[PDB]
Amino acid sequence: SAHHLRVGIDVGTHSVGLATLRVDDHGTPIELLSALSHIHDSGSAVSRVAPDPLPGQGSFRRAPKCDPEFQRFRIISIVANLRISETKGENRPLTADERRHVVTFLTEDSQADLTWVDVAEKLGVHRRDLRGTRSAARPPIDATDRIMRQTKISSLKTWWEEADSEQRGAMIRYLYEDPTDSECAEIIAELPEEDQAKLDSLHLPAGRAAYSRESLTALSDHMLATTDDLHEARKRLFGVDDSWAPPAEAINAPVGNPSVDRTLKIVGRYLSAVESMWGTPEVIHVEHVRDGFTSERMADERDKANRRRYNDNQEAMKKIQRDYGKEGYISRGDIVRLDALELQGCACLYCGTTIGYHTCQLDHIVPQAGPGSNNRRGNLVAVCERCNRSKSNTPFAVWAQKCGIPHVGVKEAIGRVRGWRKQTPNTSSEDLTRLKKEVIARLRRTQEDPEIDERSMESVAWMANELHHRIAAAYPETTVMVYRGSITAAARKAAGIDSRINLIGEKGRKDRIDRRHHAVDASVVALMEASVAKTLAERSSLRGEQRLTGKEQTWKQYTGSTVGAREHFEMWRGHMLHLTELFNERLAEDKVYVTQNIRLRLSDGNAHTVNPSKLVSHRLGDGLTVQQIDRACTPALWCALTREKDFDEKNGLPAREDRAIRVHGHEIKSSDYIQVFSKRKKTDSDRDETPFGAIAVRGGFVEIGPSIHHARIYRVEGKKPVYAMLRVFTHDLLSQRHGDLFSAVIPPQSISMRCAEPKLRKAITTGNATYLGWVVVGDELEINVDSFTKYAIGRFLEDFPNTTRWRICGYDTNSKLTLKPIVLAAEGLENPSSAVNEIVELKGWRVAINVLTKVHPTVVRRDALGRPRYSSRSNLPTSWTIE
Ligand SMILES: [Mg+2]
Ligand SMILES: [Mg+2]
Ligand SMILES: [Mn+2]
Ligand SMILES: [Mn+2]
Ligand SMILES: [Zn+2]
Repeated sequence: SAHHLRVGIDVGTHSVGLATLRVDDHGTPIELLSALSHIHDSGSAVSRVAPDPLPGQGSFRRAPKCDPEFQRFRIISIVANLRISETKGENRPLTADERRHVVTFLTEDSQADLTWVDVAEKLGVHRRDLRGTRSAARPPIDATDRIMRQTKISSLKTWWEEADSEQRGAMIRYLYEDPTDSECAEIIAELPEEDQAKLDSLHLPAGRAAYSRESLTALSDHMLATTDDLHEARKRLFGVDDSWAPPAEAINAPVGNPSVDRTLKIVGRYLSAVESMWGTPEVIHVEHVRDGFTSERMADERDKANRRRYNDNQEAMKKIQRDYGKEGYISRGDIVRLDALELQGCACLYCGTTIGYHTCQLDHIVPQAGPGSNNRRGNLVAVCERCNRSKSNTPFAVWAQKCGIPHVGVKEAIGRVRGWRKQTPNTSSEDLTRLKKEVIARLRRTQEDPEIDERSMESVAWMANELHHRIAAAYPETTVMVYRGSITAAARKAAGIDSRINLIGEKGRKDRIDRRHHAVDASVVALMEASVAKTLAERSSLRGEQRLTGKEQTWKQYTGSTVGAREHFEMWRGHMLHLTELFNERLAEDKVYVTQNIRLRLSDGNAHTVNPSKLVSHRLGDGLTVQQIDRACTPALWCALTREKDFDEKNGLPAREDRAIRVHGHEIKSSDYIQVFSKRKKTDSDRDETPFGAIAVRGGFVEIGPSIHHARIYRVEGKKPVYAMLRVFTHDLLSQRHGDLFSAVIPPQSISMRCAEPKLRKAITTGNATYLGWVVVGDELEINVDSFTKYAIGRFLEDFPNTTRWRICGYDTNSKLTLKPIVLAAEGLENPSSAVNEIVELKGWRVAINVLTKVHPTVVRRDALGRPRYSSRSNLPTSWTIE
């Protein structure tokens, strides 16, 4: 019996923090059931898409959500839920005409950021007269269209700007799944090569719709012509009944985006495990990543762009410092006022009078109901003292209607805004155009911005909505929130717990070095309440205001405007404190896990082509050395050479002129030439060159270096017991793909054996090697590192002692494993050593298998919750100690 389970999921670009919390009836955290960081491991085809499940439509393929027709359908169906109250008792739906005007309005600009107050103003009603508003907290947009207009791919964006609906839809369908039309890729091939290269970085809205384009269009057209919502429209158009409902995609249904997809697998599996183990969660909270899990490369692009941002803003602060002799702290208000003055040409936007840096004041065009204001650049203007004093907390249009001040009006103000020009080198006309559009829009506004609520912190990113949809579908008795990525750091600061967590590192650099911080973030998000989300968002808004004034900030004192709000907030701070207690407790138990999936399937995967290296020819009659023989171009050749009666394990094949072997039927004589793999200049000698992983292909050979599936750990029996390993190449398992990979036979003529340690080869051929168990890259080793005080590793342990948990990152040689610390994140190293940087960041800890096994480390295998797995009935990989 469990009262309340709260699950928290902290989405990252390379990780997913996962936490499960138990709280009492009052919300006090009583037990941290789970806390881990899951690190990511970096026509006869399509359509294989499910058909439309609506009756009569089953011959049509379900449309992807990025299809313009789906975006349109989604907007329309959301608008078809909107209601208008003309009388305090009853609420009527929007008429067809109103619906058309609204949908037109919402699709004018996919890039416009609107609230429902905007829609209420378009409709000609008060905001409070508008109902039926995840339930869309904000108005919908054509996400696909916004993406196409924001892409950095010039030519594509241009083409998309240049019309039209049919062409747009066709192109999206082309880019997403269907190569046809023939119009594309002529349009695509016409595009510059650099852009055509960039094309794979384009991330259309993910998801598969429940219906086909045909049905989407039908339902849309219908809902736009009537007062029916989606339910009714389905009944009337298709005949289905009240109970009819389309299935939703599973959480882990692939969307074609690597990081997103592994995130989805992690989330789905975790939630399954949680519900199975402890029961159905009361709450599932998610902190989305903003921004964003489009890629790691695109994320690094956003990071570089953020560098650019930071530096140019810093340059702005410097400019104010040298231009105005500004002393000390330079507010966002000083910066904005200056920018506005330059833009408005030193004139009040409201009345036109001349202003300067001393005389001008900054105003919010539209006031915001309740605490705080909307602090967007587009809601800020430079104003004279008189206009600002007169306007007060009133919207500009309302104020201007009866201010009776000369040259003050919406028309005059918009006229001024249209006159704005760049005034800066290499500044985008795009951003300026957006800015002018926004300003004019707000100049027309006759209603306040809406008060901040519990949804102000909700993420509006497409993938956030899709994730919400999926989890809520999979857990229909559970409330689901997907917040914006800024909420955990806000929460931690506001509760004052950011320095109380016993994580590795010091409080508190920018980036964190302990990978367990994701588990913290998850725990925190699971604890989030509506009232607290509201309060936090308000505190941020206030902070923005006071930052625009430049004066002393008081927002930290704000913990709610009502009594219940402040009660909730204080209570919550108590809960955060308890959660800190629980987390540190669990950290002491070493039960805040750091996990990573291990790869057990064969590489898909080796189909890619490399430039074939030249094979070297040797006259068979001149004899061969063991090294030359071991690099024979085919295993059958190797067999032929080692089968020879005068073959010597040390001296290879002696020179003979009467030699004759048979390789796959063909006869090879002393005067004939056999081929071997070589990485030496052919003008050199390969008599002593040792064998390396390679396969023969058309025109020579290729190296299968990294392409290793697993390593089998053998104990060569002593005397002096000697541990060794066999790196099994993916190539050597293909024939037995459909079987047990870890028990499949690896013959002596295999390239794997031939590339193994000679001692191990000999041990295996003579039944002197004992199979201990297998490992793969990604596997976790628990190691006693007391005996390692020498070299780079020891110097690393001087700074990070008792670092016992390591991950296999590759096989350095045929006898050396490459390890890196699991709990530590390279992205949080502040001026490290050379040893620390070598172990963590660069080469890693490269350690001989014998040396490593001497301390008897343990291969650790973990389940869906991160817990060590020692036995399994499902024949899943279990943990084992290397003895
Ligand atoms: Mg004002
Ligand atoms: Mg306000
Ligand atoms: Mn986060
Ligand atoms: Mn995180
Ligand atoms: Zn003025």
